[PDB]
Amino acid sequence: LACPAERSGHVAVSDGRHMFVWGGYKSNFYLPREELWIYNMETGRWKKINTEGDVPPSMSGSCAVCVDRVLYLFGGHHSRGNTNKFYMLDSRSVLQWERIDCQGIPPSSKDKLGVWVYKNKLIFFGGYGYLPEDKVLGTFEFDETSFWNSSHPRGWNDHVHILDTETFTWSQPITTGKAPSPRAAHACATVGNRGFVFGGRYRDARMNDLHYLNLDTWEWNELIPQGICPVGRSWHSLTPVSSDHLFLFGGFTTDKQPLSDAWTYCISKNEWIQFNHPYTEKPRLWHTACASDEGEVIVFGGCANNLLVHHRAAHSNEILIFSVQ
Ligand SMILES: COCCOc1cccc2ccc(-c3nc(CC(=O)NCC(=O)O)cs3)cc12
Repeated sequence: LACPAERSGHVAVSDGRHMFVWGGYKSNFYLPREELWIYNMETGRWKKINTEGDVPPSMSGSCAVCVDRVLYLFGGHHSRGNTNKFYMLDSRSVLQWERIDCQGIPPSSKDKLGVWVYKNKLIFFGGYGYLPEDKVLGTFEFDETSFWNSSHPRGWNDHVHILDTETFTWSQPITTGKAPSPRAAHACATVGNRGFVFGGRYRDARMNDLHYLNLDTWEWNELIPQGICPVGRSWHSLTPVSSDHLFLFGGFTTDKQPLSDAWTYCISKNEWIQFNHPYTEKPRLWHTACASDEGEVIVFGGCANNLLVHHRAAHSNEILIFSVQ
């Protein structure tokens, strides 16, 4: 019974039955780049396989999706900085990574972003990284804390970029409405043609605002739920669990509190409902969450305390199972 090492900042994507886990870092360096960990949501068993081909660099903060058991990976932070390279791994059939020579203007090199999937489009939003190579659609805001501790300052963007998998070509939609502020470590979830985004870090706040981009018309909408809302946070997970509900777990507050609360957002009612679960002593940030075909949300990895104090950080290899349906 092999078991993967603890990590935060990894990626995890799922087909509803199997959950693929790649990358991340820990304390006590990056997790090995060639490994792909497969967790069976039914048997609860892990399996490690080695990948070949254009293996991506070891990274934290990468953004990944699974569409029809093809894995796509964008962005991240490796030993020499952020990237905007795009990879594909076909898991349908030893697995081979392919780095894609994309057409069009790619996003700026960045990590800690999110993605929506809608038909042939991968739609990426926000994140943290270098100044863009062009005045492209959207805004970018420097993080002044990066001016004095590195050789290349970095900041937050509110960019929306489309990767069209019919041609592997980058574009940007002309949107209407008020886009969210630039941010990183937000969480994105897709239901129907609505690409939701909750929270994230921007300047001196970790936020609790909720927006959605209509992925057909490209109109931004801010959602203002009535009643109690979850505390503002970054590094939380947000997962669709039905055509009407999003599941929220964990994260990190403005004043640096690890979180163990869970909520469901009822889309039809525009209302948050706090979710009762047995992991109140297991806060997690920079974990991943994947929904199963069996009505559960599978959380893996992440950190139980303030990961910014790297020498004390408590990175986890635990699986937390939330029974949402
Ligand atoms: C040496 O520095 C102190 C130790 O830093 C660190 C140690 C270990 C892991 C780290 C991961 C990320 C970051 C940073 N991310 C940002 C941009 C952002 O939006 N983050 C989300 C948020 O802040 O909620 C600015 S720094 C720092 C880390």
